[PDB]
Amino acid sequence: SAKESALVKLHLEQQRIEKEKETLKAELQKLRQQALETKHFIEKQEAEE
Amino acid sequence: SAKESALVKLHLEQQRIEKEKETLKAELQKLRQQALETKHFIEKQEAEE
Repeated sequence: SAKESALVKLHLEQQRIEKEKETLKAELQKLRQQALETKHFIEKQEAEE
Repeated sequence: SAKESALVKLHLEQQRIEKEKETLKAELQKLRQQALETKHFIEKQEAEE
């Protein structure tokens, strides 16, 4: 009974930490998009100046 | 014994995912700082032009 209860809690914890790492990857992709936005306006603006 | 073996396998799995999310958080902070630095440098060149 103790082993199966530990297995169930462990699986739920695994699913929670999987969801957290997926959210962190999504935030990384959004930050990459923001970084690229900043870079191209750097390039436009250096040409302008 | 079988339930204990499954328990330690999922222990290793959750430890791997935890190391992954720590690396993702570190990269997240590293990218956020670069995004903010680029942003205020945008503002600086735009004042110049």
